[PDB]
Amino acid sequence: EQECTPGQTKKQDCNTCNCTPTGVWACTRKGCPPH
Repeated sequence: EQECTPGQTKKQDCNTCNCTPTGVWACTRKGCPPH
């Protein structure tokens, strides 16, 4: 119970942290898609 576990999606514009079986997410940083 750190903050997450399943796989919720983190809206951060241009990228996404995504959730994992351990809270800690993965945020990528490259560019933003067309709105």
